[PDB]
Amino acid sequence: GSHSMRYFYTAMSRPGRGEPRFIAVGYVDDTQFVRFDSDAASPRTEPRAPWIEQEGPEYWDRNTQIFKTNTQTYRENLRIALRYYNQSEAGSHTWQTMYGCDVGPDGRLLRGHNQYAYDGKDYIALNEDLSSWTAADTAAQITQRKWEAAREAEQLRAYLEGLCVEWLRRHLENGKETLQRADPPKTHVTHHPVSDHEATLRCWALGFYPAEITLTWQRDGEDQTQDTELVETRPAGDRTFQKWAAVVVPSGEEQRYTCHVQHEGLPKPLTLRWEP
Amino acid sequence: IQRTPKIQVYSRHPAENGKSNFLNCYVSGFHPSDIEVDLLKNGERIEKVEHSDLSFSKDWSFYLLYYTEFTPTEKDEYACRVNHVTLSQPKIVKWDRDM
Amino acid sequence: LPPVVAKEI
Repeated sequence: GSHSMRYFYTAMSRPGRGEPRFIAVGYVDDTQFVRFDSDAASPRTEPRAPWIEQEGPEYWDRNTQIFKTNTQTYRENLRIALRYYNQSEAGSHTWQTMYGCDVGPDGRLLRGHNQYAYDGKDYIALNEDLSSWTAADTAAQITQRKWEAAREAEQLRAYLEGLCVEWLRRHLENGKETLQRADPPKTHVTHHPVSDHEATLRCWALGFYPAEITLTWQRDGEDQTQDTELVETRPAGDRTFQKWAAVVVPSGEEQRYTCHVQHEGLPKPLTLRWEP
Repeated sequence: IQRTPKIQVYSRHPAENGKSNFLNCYVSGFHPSDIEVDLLKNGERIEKVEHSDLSFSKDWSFYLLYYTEFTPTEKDEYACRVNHVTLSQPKIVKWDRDM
Repeated sequence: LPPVVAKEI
């Protein structure tokens, strides 16, 4: 039912406070399963989800080998970036990278991803054809010709089409009980009088997984986008997520308002209304 | 460049005085990644506070969840205190059982 | 397995 594995790398320089820190985390959809931190007492990749723990020591040491190598490569990227942007060695900078493969119900690659950002700004990204690059500026163009000359896209393509999807399929199998289980949101509408003429109707969605969800208020069948307050979906801490949408309505007219909830864990879109 | 964090303070489960719960402070949309977050109980800082592993969204902004086990009461006040390079002074956000 | 980033920018 469409899944993806993603790795997020962050490297940050800190002049006067040691070598640049490198942190890596891996996810399958909205479930983190691994982590690596160069700042840990004894840097080693650590499990963050139950199902991954059963992997053998070969997997874990290979992971640590890859991450230690990546740690040094990013320290070099930070040094190289100063040159590309004529920056001083006195400032702190950040390199971020995302890798990922999306797979369809049948397990075949829907698409691969590989993007870089320096100091929070898009730098270079592998195109969807997994064969070319898009550089954001003249420094990234340098990296592009450099990567084209070494045919980096081809090696990345192999990983994205091979190992990535193969391991994702394996993770989905081993973590089936959770990774392939959608938890529908528990929903209810609360009422909060704000004035004698107005009141707040808040539509809640709790304990749902995955994070993707749609909550909307309709006034007589019309969406109240511009007048709806929607908070960013937030993690509960138990793997599930939460979200709410609120609207201020004239006292007495609340029955003209309906809250609509769409989630993949629901047979069909829900419709709620305040029930006094 | 630099992005100031968004803050949400709330509990894992609907709050019920006397019942053990989890207090959360979710910070997102910030850049750079260095950030200081404190969970407060009646103005004081809770000692045993854990947090998630640094990660970021597609717009490259970072996010982190700070959490601590707790048992809400009628009078106890809880809040989250955040400091980031984009903030002149620490930002405090009170926990609202209805938010 | 995580992707190897052996090539610098």
